[PDB]
Amino acid sequence: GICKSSDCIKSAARLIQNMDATTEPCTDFFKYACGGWLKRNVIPETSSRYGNFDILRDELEVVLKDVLQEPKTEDIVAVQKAKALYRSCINESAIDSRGGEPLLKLLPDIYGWPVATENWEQKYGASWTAEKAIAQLNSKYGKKVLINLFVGTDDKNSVNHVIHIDQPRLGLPSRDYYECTGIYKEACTAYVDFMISVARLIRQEERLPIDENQLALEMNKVMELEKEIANATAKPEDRNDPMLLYNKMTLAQIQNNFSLEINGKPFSWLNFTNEIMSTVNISITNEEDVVVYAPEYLTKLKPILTKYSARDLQNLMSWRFIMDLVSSLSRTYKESRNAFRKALYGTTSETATWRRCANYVNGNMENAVGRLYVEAAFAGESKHVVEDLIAQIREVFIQTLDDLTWMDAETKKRAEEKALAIKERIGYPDDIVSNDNKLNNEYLELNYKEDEYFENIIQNLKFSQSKQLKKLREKVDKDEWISGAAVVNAFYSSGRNQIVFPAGILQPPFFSAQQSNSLNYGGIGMVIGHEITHGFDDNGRNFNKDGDLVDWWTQQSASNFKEQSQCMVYQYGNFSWDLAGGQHLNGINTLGENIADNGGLGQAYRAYQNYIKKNGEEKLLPGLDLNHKQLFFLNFAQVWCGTYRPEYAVNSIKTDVHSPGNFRIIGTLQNSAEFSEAFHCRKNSYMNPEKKCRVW
Ligand SMILES: *[C@@H]1O[C@H](CO)[C@@H](O)[C@H](O)[C@H]1NC(C)=O
Ligand SMILES: *[C@@H]1O[C@H](CO)[C@@H](O)[C@H](O)[C@H]1NC(C)=O
Ligand SMILES: *[C@@H]1O[C@H](CO)[C@@H](O)[C@H](O)[C@H]1NC(C)=O
Ligand SMILES: *[C@@H]1O[C@H](CO)[C@@H](O)[C@H](O)[C@H]1NC(C)=O
Ligand SMILES: [Zn+2]
Repeated sequence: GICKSSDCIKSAARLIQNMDATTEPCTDFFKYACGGWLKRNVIPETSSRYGNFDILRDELEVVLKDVLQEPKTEDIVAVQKAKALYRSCINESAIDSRGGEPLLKLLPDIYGWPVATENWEQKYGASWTAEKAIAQLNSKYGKKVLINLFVGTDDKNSVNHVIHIDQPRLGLPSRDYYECTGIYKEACTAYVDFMISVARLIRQEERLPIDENQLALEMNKVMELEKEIANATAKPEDRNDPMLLYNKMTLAQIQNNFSLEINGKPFSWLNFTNEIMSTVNISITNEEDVVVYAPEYLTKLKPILTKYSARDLQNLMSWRFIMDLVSSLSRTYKESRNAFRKALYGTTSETATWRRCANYVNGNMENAVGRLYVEAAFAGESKHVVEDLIAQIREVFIQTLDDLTWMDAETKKRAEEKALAIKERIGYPDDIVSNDNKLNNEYLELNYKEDEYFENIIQNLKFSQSKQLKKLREKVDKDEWISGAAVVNAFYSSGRNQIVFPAGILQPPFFSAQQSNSLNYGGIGMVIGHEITHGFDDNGRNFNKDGDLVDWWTQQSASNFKEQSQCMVYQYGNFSWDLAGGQHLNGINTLGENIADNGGLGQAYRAYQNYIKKNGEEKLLPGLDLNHKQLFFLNFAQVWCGTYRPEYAVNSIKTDVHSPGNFRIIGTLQNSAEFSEAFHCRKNSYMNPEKKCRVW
């Protein structure tokens, strides 16, 4: 009575190899499920993290290399362009012989980099305004510094686009780094050293004299300014309520409420916005509505920006852009970035050039690369099997509403309405394979030169930003996918109320049409429930069935949501991570993902029990003394096997909205009675605490 198929054999071998059966599952299910994987594996020198997800992504890059590196006679133009882009990227000889010349050509167009410019004040500081300098980086290169203005979806009218104003992203991974002490000290040192090294290279290439003390002076003031910006930004915990974050006002009101004096000139918000929007021939008057996400930031900015000159600001502004471009330059320039990445992420080697290039082409031509990927690597008939599993789990979500005791009836009815409305996107959009005209037209305005990698990447920057700006007066395309197909991930879009399962994640261990259903439900089923539950977490619950930010909760039910989810805030905030030197997880910043994990696993498990009821027990797996309820949880845990470099562990505690895999495993299983039943865990053993958190 044992499954002896090839697909059961490959699954069982993977399960056996990764687990450590000498650990008791009720004491540490992470080491039980992953201890064998941890023993066999070391983090690659090129990675700051390693594990199941990272391995599948590495294996996906291999497929990408295979399809991009050989031209074929039948290739449509969209495909010719992806392969040409790839070839331009991996030609290090062409890149190396240009040195930094492609950046030197570019710098005048952004008002220069003062530290690497002689007589900057005379050349650029003469006509320099904050309106023009910020807008130029924004509109031409998509780089948003000091004031982050972007065109996006209106949270309260999800079919329209609207201009937003927000705080900018920083050079270091989070605002916490700018304390620059203890665990952040080496990163801060490496960051300013990075600045200095790139300034030195540019000056050396321009044949300017190198004054090390003056380099240190100017770049430490860049850091001093950015420390102020960082401290003025709101924390993630003060941005996690989308009802509070949304503030719509007119441009007239913005001028009245957020005045700025920069380089001694009164900042004209209308002139700044028009410097950007004129790029795509759109005129803006002072009655324009604008969603301001960071009003407090703009307020604290006022005393900051009176203290700095045009030259101080431009040294930061140009550096933030140059930082993003160094990896498209010669090996000498990359060597300065390699040094900063080591200090920051703990890697000791740069990622293989072909891998970086494959990922770059994938990120910029997601539909063309997706077509090549699915034709080489994706079954196709599995699209329908996954369809049916989503059907089952969505229904499990709706049925569970009845049993929840902390919602009232009106709110349950609105929750059911939203769940029924979720659109699902599985695998890939069929027309990337069958509609050559549409695919070619997506890249029609791009033309790549095979010896001009830098020119090619600048073209992608311009083309993407101009396309985004042009959406201001257009409706949202409901047919658009929020991810390419060649992606090992899954997503939920609150604005579109849509779950997406790219083909890259529809493979073992998550899913195979020939592996045991216990594994599929513990793998892709739990992921399906995770993404559905995102529509109902501390962010998604605020958006209705059409993706509009509208309150559909009664006061009591909303209050009870907060009560139930507070349990998980304490639970995960109490986890100490050794890899991060004992620092605690942020239970607030990871709450949404933790809610999705705990809700998703329960929905998947109940769907699997339904499956057993309607179909009977599955054949056991050879070589494993586990029943299928145990295998369900074993496979769920093995999805998250992995480990982290110390440097990246402290990074991810501040920047990752997810818990680390090993606490996703321990936390959710601690909260699951069904897990402790499956493994006969004694009361109050580590994996089975008496107090258990439950939202969905
Ligand atoms: C790389 O570019 C150089 C300069 O154009 C060219 O001579 C060489 O053939 C290219 N190499 C490949 C493999 O295309
Ligand atoms: C950050 O700014 C706040 C007010 O915005 C101020 O109270 C605090 O001292 C600043 N922090 C540092 C490190 O300067
Ligand atoms: C913005 O103001 C500058 C003066 O600093 C002016 O030269 C420019 O034409 C204005 N641009 C727009 C789009 O209003
Ligand atoms: C740990 O849990 C206790 C009680 O459950 C809670 O009061 C405390 O705030 C938690 N600690 C953190 C850092 O979340
Ligand atoms: Zn998630």
